[PDB]
Amino acid sequence: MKVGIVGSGMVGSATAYALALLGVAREVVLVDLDRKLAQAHAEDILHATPFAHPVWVRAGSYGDLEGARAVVLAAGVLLDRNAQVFAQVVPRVLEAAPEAVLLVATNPVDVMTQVAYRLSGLPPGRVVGSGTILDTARFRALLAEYLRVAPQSVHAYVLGEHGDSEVLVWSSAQVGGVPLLEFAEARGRALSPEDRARIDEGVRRAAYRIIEGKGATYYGIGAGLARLVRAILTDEKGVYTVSAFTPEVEGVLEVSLSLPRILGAGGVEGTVYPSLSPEEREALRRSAEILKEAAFALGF
Amino acid sequence: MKVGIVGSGMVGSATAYALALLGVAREVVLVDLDRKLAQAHAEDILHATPFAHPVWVRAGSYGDLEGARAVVLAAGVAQRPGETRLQLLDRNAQVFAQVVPRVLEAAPEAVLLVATNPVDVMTQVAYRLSGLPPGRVVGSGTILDTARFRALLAEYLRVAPQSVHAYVLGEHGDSEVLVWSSAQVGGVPLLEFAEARGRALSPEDRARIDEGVRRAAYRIIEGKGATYYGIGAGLARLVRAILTDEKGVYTVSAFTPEVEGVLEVSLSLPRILGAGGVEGTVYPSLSPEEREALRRSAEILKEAAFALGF
Amino acid sequence: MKVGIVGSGMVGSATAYALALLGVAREVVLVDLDRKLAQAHAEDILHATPFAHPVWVRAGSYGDLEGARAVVLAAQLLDRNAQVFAQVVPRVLEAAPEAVLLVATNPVDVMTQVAYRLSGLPPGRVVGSGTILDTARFRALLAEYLRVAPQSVHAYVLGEHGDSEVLVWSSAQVGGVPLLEFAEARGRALSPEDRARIDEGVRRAAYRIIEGKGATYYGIGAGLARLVRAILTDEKGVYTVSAFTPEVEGVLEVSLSLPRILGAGGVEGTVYPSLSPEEREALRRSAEILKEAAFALGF
Amino acid sequence: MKVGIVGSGMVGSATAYALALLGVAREVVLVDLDRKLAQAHAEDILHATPFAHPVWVRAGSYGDLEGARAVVLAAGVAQRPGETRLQLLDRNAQVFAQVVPRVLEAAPEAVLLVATNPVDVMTQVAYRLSGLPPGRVVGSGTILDTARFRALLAEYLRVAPQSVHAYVLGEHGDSEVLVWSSAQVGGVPLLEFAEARGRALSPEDRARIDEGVRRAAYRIIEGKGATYYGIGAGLARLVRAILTDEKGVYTVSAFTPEVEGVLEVSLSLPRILGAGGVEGTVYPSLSPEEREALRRSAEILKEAAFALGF
Ligand SMILES: NC(=O)c1ccc[n+]([C@@H]2O[C@H](COP(=O)([O-])OP(=O)(O)OC[C@H]3O[C@@H](n4cnc5c(N)ncnc54)[C@H](O)[C@@H]3O)[C@@H](O)[C@H]2O)c1
Ligand SMILES: NC(=O)c1ccc[n+]([C@@H]2O[C@H](COP(=O)([O-])OP(=O)(O)OC[C@H]3O[C@@H](n4cnc5c(N)ncnc54)[C@H](O)[C@@H]3O)[C@@H](O)[C@H]2O)c1
Ligand SMILES: NC(=O)c1ccc[n+]([C@@H]2O[C@H](COP(=O)([O-])OP(=O)(O)OC[C@H]3O[C@@H](n4cnc5c(N)ncnc54)[C@H](O)[C@@H]3O)[C@@H](O)[C@H]2O)c1
Ligand SMILES: NC(=O)c1ccc[n+]([C@@H]2O[C@H](COP(=O)([O-])OP(=O)(O)OC[C@H]3O[C@@H](n4cnc5c(N)ncnc54)[C@H](O)[C@@H]3O)[C@@H](O)[C@H]2O)c1
Repeated sequence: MKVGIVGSGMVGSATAYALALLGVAREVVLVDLDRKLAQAHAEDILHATPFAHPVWVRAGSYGDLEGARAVVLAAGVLLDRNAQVFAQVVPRVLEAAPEAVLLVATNPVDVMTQVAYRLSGLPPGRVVGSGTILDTARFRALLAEYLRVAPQSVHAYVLGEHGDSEVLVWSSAQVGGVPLLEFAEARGRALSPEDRARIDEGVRRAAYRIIEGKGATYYGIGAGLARLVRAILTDEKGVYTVSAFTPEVEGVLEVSLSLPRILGAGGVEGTVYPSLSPEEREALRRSAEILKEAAFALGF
Repeated sequence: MKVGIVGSGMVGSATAYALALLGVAREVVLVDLDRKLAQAHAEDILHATPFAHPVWVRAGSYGDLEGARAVVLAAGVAQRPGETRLQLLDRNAQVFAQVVPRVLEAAPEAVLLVATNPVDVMTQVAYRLSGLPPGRVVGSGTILDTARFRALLAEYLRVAPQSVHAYVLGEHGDSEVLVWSSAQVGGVPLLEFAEARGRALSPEDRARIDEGVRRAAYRIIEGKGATYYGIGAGLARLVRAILTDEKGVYTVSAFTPEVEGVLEVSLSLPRILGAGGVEGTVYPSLSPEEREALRRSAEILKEAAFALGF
Repeated sequence: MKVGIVGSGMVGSATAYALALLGVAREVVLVDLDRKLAQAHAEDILHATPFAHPVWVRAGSYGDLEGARAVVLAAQLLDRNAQVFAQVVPRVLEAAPEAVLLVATNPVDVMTQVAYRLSGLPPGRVVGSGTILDTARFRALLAEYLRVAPQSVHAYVLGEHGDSEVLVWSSAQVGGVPLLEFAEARGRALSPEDRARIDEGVRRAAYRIIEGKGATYYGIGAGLARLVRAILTDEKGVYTVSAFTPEVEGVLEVSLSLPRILGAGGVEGTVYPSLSPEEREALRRSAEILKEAAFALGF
Repeated sequence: MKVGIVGSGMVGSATAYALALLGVAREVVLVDLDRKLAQAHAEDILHATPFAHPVWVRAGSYGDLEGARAVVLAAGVAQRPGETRLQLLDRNAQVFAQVVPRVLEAAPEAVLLVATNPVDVMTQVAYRLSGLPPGRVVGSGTILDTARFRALLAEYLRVAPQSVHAYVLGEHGDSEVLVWSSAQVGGVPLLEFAEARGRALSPEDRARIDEGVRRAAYRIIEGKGATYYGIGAGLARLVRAILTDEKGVYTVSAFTPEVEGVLEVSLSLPRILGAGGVEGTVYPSLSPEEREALRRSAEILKEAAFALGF
């Protein structure tokens, strides 16, 4: 299988790097306006492959994306300029890779997924935004540290906007099949309001802290996008909190935000409107209205 | 790191094979009364390794378990058609009276991981005989029933079992407890998720699923004489959790002070697995019906063990 | 993608298990005249999947092999086996015409030739495990002997999977060095007696294992799974496998093992390595035996 | 187990990232003069772990290196566009003067894996300062050049690089030696295989490949400013080799008693990697031309070290 990445900056190349080491696809093609940059990243990642799996890593143009099952959109130059980028990029991608699933990372990722969606003319399940997939992973990693258990055992969700209005879903969170409060107690911890506030801050301000420390985030999302690409290429039928055009959510219509969804060869194949407290559900409504306004004020 | 396997039969060898293919340990030592059989299995599996990971697979004596971080106990008789797991108990208790001493002599720091049926009572047996802290003697328990529950639900709803969160508690046997009350997919109550998904689970459908899990070993035994691929993978995964100090959460068996009022009994509850074996236990909130079934399961295990002075 | 396995015995089930644990294919279909046996293995292996990778394991009929890109064939004995392939091969291909056929049934070289003649496929799309297991054994034994990971031992076996197989000592290397000096100091130089022990270890391996446990399946299971992975990922990796070969040391139209490139098309290329006079004569004799065995049976 | 990385720059962070995605160790500690930098990289990589493997990734002081089984030294300046690796020597020897003793306070039993360029001289600087046995101070050396040679030969032949067994020896830099003479593909001599594949490997083809290999770093730095993905995977693989006691064979750099007549010089040869670091060295099969090139390469490294008194 062949995967494409348009926008070979830090996010795109980190994604290419994860795909290569984890052997997700037999072939990865990086596309970037800066052609020497794509080539440099491609060569560097190609050179990792003898340590891991056979992957034909290379740089190319949209034409080289032919037959790609998935193409990751991580291109950026504001929402004004970014939206103009996607106007250029999307139709060129689909020209070459008609049946590819689009995976959007470019921020603000919710609004950009909707732009990608309006431009593509494909079923909404075919245009997938990374959405809160990274926030969910952050929430899990932070509960993991707090509980000192493997994040792979923590099953917690972040929904709504990949941004400031995102909703941490505490009510239905579970660890190893056990409700979060009661697992925490067994572990010797109380999840006090103070503990919660601290974990909330940890997730909500995560990107800010990393940016101020090293200028950008890319390792986290690189891995999350590689994982979604894998979900798509293997027709995994796995559940992830990703963003996609949603007919309706809490009364808000035709908006893209993250809910738990089933990912497979067709992209999003199912959406779960899950179980939230009144507090969380209202937070999700407020989040959905934030994203709605933002997209309309741009015509998408 | 070295892993020991005692009993190089179907279960033992399938576990060693999973360990090899997954590169879990750098060295796997197979120990069997029948040295030629362990030797043949070790050769056969050694020959897989050039296709996977570097693993020194070999057959050995009990002295060769030395320095093992975990030892899997898979020696002893399996149930034949018509027979329950609890019926193996007298015979396999006698085996463990031979096995456990010899293991702790060669590898006194090893975490014991028990597979031999009936696995909950055998874990208790091993615990009594070993003199070890309860955390260090772990039975596979319902880890396989939980896997079976998730897989049948996965097949039902056509989603990856990885995304299905449901588990089984109590006895690894006829009295096990499917915990429907807290099962979720995508943060949603399982029954709600299924309806939404347009394949709802009626009472009848659940009954069929309960049977799918409950009678899986009997079906498999009748069709091919034994079960071993599923438990082999499950054992390799627990060995991995221990050797990597994973702090993962699994439904496994261990000696438990008190559960629904029944005292000093080994059965499966959600537990945290790491370098020291079981490092913590959760006693989940259950529906009244599940709580009662779990009590019943525990009294059964307690009785069976007591009758032998365990 | 989908892999099919015809013959769900020890070898077929062990292959399916390896495929499942390694997450090689998304769907694995087990087919066997003994319907309950295939079902049983399918359930047993399905239950492993939550520990590893999502894989739809199930038992079925030929119609279920549909869309398979690889199908493993692991179903006077020689006469009865040939006859199995006469029943099985047509049906597999009917249901999965684009499937590469991977043959495990013994004697694997003759059965590969049998499968080839019956299938009417390009020669590259009918591949026998051949000496792939013999090569892994040669490497594993050299690995134990030198105490280095077998992955750093590149040494192979050519010819018949069986008594006439040829260990290619002449070009064996470990870290770009010739085996013999590499050992001579790793501190243990490989006498002619040591090479003889190793030869026996490889050549008699199946005998020792069958005597000890009645059958071999783990080694071949892993090897087949690996070949299935090469095929499905279009790996273009090099393996010593068996396939219909126009000419070898003068012998014509015989199936035996040589170094070959493996990809989506099955055997996509074949290397005819230079060998010592010893090895060359051995390979010829090996080819001669297989040609004769095939001819007698009418293939 | 625990791995330390000193220098949380592009190379150190990409190495940690590879370790986390491949699940090589249970804990990874990033140490850097710029603490906010290590912290940002550590958070960023921790957040990847739910998608892959459990790994406690964190930033820390030298003190937090305690108990590390290996410590990767990736601290110091990298090449500017057009700058050669040897031009970094004096600046990075001074960095190592600070780093090496501070690592060995916290983790005197750690195997050291040196990435900082010029990696051969830096390996020899680490060796002198550490007071460790030669085998325990490992430089990545030509491990990445070997990979480039394999990857470019793989493109040339259209086979998986995993099937190409060709290596690069000597300096990790302009004077490195491509060992064409003994190169094989899947057990077969390279010339023999190239022809079977429809390739005659002309002198032009060899020149092209040599340049592809020799100048890879210059090209990548010009295009994106630095290299880190290739070496990150290479370092992770070496860390894995050490932590698992692999006994794998790799071309890495270590202090070498005598090479082609040149004495007491650190440079890349095929070596066996295990828990002790380098547990064996092979002086390989070379043509007269290759041999002379290795001697010249060793001489450049010898004089560079000696001028600094190392
Ligand atoms: N969780 C998430 O969804 C998440 C997390 C982090 C960053 N992001 C983001 O994703 C994007 C990338 O981040 P980044 O740091 O890599 O930025 P980056 O600038 O480093 O890389 C961006 C690039 O896209 C390339 N590019 C721009 N326009 C292009 C076009 N029209 N065609 C081809 N290529 C084009 C640019 O040349 C450049 O290399 C941003 O929008 C950043 O905010 C998203
Ligand atoms: N879920 C589970 O916990 C689970 C699942 C399947 C099977 N099992 C149990 O596993 C046991 C083994 O099953 P099996 O199929 O592998 O049987 P097996 O007979 O095939 O193999 C068992 C073996 O143990 C060996 N052995 C016996 N006593 C020994 C001793 N003192 N020291 C060394 N080796 C000894 C025997 O020689 C034999 O090879 C049974 O109790 C079976 O019911 C448990
Ligand atoms: N390296 C090698 O190439 C290697 C190594 C080991 C075994 N083998 C060969 O593997 C083989 C199969 O071995 P095994 O151990 O699994 O034996 P096995 O008997 O256990 O299984 C073989 C099976 O084929 C099934 N089968 C037979 N005829 C069938 C038909 N026409 N349609 C579908 N299914 C049918 C049988 O029911 C049975 O289950 C033997 O030929 C064996 O010698 C090869
Ligand atoms: N194959 C190879 O051997 C290879 C390949 C590529 C790069 N490298 C190299 O490795 C080094 C790093 O490259 P880079 O790109 O990461 O550079 P970088 O500048 O991005 O990161 C280097 C860092 O070292 C940290 N550091 C410096 N001195 C320190 C000290 N006393 N203690 C703790 N931390 C300290 C610095 O703060 C900085 O973060 C260079 O020498 C570069 O050439 C080697």
